[PDB]
Amino acid sequence: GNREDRKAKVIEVLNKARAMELHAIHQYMNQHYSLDDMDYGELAANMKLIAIDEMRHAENFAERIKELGGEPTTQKEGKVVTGQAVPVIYESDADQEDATIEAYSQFLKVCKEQGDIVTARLFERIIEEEQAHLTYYENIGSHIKNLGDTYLAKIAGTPSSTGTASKGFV
Amino acid sequence: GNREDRKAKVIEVLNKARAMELHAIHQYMNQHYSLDDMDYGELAANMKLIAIDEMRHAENFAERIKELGGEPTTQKEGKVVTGQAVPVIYESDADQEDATIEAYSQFLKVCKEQGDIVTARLFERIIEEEQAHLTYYENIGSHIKNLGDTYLAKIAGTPSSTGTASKGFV
Amino acid sequence: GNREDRKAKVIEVLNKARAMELHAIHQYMNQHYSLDDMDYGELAANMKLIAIDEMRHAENFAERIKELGGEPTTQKEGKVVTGQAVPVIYESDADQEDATIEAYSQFLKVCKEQGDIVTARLFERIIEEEQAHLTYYENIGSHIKNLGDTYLAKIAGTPSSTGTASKGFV
Amino acid sequence: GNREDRKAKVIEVLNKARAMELHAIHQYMNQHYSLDDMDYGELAANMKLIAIDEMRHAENFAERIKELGGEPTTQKEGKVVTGQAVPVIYESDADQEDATIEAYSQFLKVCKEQGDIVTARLFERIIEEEQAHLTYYENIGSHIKNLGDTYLAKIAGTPSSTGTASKGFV
Amino acid sequence: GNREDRKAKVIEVLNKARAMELHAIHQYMNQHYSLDDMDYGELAANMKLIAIDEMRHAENFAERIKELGGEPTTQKEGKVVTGQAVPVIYESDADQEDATIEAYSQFLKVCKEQGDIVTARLFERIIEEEQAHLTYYENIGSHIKNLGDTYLAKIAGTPSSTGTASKGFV
Amino acid sequence: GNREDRKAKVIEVLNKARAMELHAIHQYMNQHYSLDDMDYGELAANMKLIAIDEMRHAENFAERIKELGGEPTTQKEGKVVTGQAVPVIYESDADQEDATIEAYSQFLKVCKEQGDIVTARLFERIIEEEQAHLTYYENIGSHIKNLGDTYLAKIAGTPSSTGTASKGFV
Ligand code: FEC
Ligand code: FEC
Ligand code: FEC
Ligand SMILES: [Fe+3]
Ligand SMILES: [Fe+3]
Ligand SMILES: [Fe+3]
Ligand SMILES: [Fe+3]
Ligand SMILES: [Fe+3]
Ligand SMILES: [Fe+3]
Repeated sequence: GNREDRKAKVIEVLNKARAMELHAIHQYMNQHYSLDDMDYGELAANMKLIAIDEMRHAENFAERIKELGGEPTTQKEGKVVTGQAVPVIYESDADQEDATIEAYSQFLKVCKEQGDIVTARLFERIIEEEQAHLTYYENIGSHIKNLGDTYLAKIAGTPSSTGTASKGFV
Repeated sequence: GNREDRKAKVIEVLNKARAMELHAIHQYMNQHYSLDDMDYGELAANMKLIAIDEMRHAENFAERIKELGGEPTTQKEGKVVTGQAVPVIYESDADQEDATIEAYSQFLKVCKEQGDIVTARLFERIIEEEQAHLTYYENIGSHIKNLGDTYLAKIAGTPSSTGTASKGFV
Repeated sequence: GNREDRKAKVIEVLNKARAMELHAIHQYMNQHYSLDDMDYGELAANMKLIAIDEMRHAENFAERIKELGGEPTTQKEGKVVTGQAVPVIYESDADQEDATIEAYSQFLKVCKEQGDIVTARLFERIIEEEQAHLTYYENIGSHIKNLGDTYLAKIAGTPSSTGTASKGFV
Repeated sequence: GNREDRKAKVIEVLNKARAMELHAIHQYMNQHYSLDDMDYGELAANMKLIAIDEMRHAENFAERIKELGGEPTTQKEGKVVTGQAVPVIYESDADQEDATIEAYSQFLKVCKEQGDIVTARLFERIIEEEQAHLTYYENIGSHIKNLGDTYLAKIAGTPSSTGTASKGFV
Repeated sequence: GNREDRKAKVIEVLNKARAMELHAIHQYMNQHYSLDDMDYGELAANMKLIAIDEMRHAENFAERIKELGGEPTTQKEGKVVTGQAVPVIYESDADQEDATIEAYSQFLKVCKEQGDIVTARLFERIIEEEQAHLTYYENIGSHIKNLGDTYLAKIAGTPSSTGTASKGFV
Repeated sequence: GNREDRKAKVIEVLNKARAMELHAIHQYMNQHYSLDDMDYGELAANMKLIAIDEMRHAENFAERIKELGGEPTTQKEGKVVTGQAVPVIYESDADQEDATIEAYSQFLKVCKEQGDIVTARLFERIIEEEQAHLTYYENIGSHIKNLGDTYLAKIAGTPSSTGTASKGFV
């Protein structure tokens, strides 16, 4: 394809990935609100920190799309599942991070095929972070399934802070 | 009304307010990508910083909804408009902050009528921030209208940094 | 109503609120002695710390009553229940904080109707603290119900210190 | 008496003393509110600091009672006198601290007779503090009676702070 | 009412409140010149410091009026009374702070009825400061009435400094 | 004239000057509110700092009048002009500072003629500050008239802080 076709194909998968990140942000923050509500502080905090990673992803995809002359999507991909119990949160999140790694690997190939090394490197870096999220999710789901209440007793009442408050406008 | 009644009614205006915040996060960040693309750094920076204020809003609303036994919504209210020109960006955002304020004040009244001092207090606080945001967009909107390209020449190539990067999981 | 009228009516709800705080100080400290006796240190510590918040409440109420020309009551409202078991302690206290909040909100309305913005403000502030207290007791109540003895095993033998001792006269 | 009878007799006088302390706390704080209201800062502050000493007493008696297998009273002993003038505050407080020392000395003897050295040492220590309160009260009542207005002119407008605010829950 | 309507009505009570603050600045400073002339330093100092609080009030009101599209008034409400004797100074100022509070509370109600949460919040804040001022003047008024010249003898020749001088242009 | 006549003539021009300063304070603060509203921060800030200089003047005149046995006026001299545009603010302020220097020089002569060296030195010092204000005003009015929008583009969005907040009573 010519210069314009190669950017358009790339912009396509970038918006595809962006949509997945927009879903993850809403999905992982939804669970954080429950975890926090359940007073599982350490779980609540790390869930929020992973959501903020996905925020950075959505932000990085957007910027790349702009460099390519495209418009970054505002629609999330899929529906958000609410009211999940602690066990189901980690099983579903693990499944999602695995699916996302899978999808992103396929987008990375499209980038290579359109001869776009900068976008490909973006996907490589963000895939490595996705892997770290997947490991985390798998570990927690394991301790929950294999140890139940004894494990959660240690999480009960733990601190949920994610640090100093977000530098905002006001 | 009864207990469950009062709570339900307040959860409802909180979810409306929250849906409004979800929209503003996406609307504002879309403009930030544009402003960052045009290389108006300081404009891009402040836009992003107000979006992060709106994210905190959404969060505070979701936390109060959880306290009332409700489910925090995940759907934004309204459509995000893309491709806006710089002057339209500040004319639309002023209108939105003003509409939001008008709305929140209506929600606030419902909280007083439903006997919920804690939620009304949250609305009062967030409305003053919204006022800080409205003042900001009117001012910029104002400089662009009176000074046009002379003002922009001053913003062109300014730093776009919002400070240290996102404290996340990785 | 007239001046003396408005003041009298507000002094009245303040003395009711204050009597409610006197009860809670005694009720909560009684449970603290129990919790400290069973050697659930962290539970005993936080219980005592909330009682001290209730003491500050009583104080603030008495100071406002004095400002209005009234006499701060010295009688608690209701009877202190002793011998409660750990789960009853957190089920009863949640109910009390919730009832208190319901009450204070009623008192607040009287202050607005009597044109007393300063007293209404004091009620607003103390109601948010009461909400912090209600959230606390529901959480603990929640951990005990879901996790039972596994949770307690984690609290057994923890420090009971509330920090430095009482700054006093001697 | 046997082991149980000796603890019960001790618990009796301990609850007796506790009831006196619960009265003193309400009585001395009542006067503090007046002193503060009268803008006699140094008098107001020291009255509050002595009330907090009595709080510690009520707390120490309670803990000892628990160690003995008893239930710490929640009822104060006697009625609280309100609206006393500056002179009458110090004359009555002196009389009360003297009566309390007298009573406590008699409880101490009961402790010795029940062969309870730990409770006896508690009373000895708390009696020494009561003496310090009595001296203070006597001194102020003396300066008031012997010097009146000139003495109080120096107290007018003095600071009433008792230090940094009480470590609480919120 | 409509937009322009709600704003106009609030601008009106703000300009009344502001005119009241302009009066108090002049009234209070006039007394400060007197008190400074009689060499009651501490009295002169605090009077000036409350006037500066009233200046901040006028400022905050003018800033909110500007936010509503209005013009901040420049005329004080009422006449400044000169030559007052020390006791009249504190009897009149107590009455004024009390009248002001009564007024502001009325203005506040108008803001609620006009749906203006930000202006009502400003009134709420300034009314608590006015209460701090009212408490001050009653206390001093009180010391002068109970203690007369003995109190003044204590103030005579005290420092009149309000701290570092006015950060200005030169 | 005799001792009393010389103080009275001096007090006359001192109240005359004081009245001018009371006008300047209201006039310069009025413009500050507009400049701030226009988001011309550096202009807004310096206008406020010059108003505070005029406050010090009004304060110094008052104190001198008191030393002379007089009563310091509470009436401003003239009417305040509102709603001026940026250009007209600086042209009028320049004219006012020039007129004030002119008037004050004439009052200074009256002081010399009444043989009052202390009041004369006051006028000399305050005249030197007036000169600094006049220079400032002239410079800004020059840049506005000669360079317009390009100059103001640099002022747009600048900080308006005048430093740490005014040491007040509360
Ligand atoms: C809460 C919450 C939501 C709502 C989720 C929900 O469903 O409730 C929420 C929603 C979003 C959404 C959409 C986006 C995506 C924007 C877009 O691309 O359209 C989105 C995007 C971002 N957020 Fe976000 N958020 N958010 C925080 C909280 C929330 N945020 C906190 C706190 C921080 C503070 C981070 C820090 O200071 O380090 C924070 C930071 C960011 C950054 C900045 C990252 C960086 O510069 O490195 C970006 C970009
Ligand atoms: C105010 C007020 C009242 C109500 C009196 C009234 O009649 O208005 C008031 C009432 C009580 C009453 C009952 C008790 C007795 C509890 C019981 O044994 O049932 C009672 C008991 C305690 N108070 Fe209390 N209070 N109180 C403070 C203020 C007030 N307090 C402030 C402030 C501090 C802060 C002290 C500090 O941080 O150093 C503080 C601390 C304590 C401690 C902690 C001592 C320690 O650990 O060394 C105990 C125990
Ligand atoms: C705002 C505002 C107004 C209302 C104007 C308007 O028209 O809106 C306003 C009005 C007045 C008026 C009359 C006077 C004259 C009093 C008289 O002589 O009757 C008047 C007088 C004074 N002000 Fe004033 N003000 N004002 C501030 C703000 C405002 N002030 C801020 C802020 C500071 C803080 C200064 C600092 O901390 O360094 C401050 C300080 C002073 C000092 C203290 C100077 C010194 O001790 O060196 C004097 C005297
Ligand atoms: Fe991820
Ligand atoms: Fe906003
Ligand atoms: Fe509470
Ligand atoms: Fe004592
Ligand atoms: Fe005041
Ligand atoms: Fe000047």
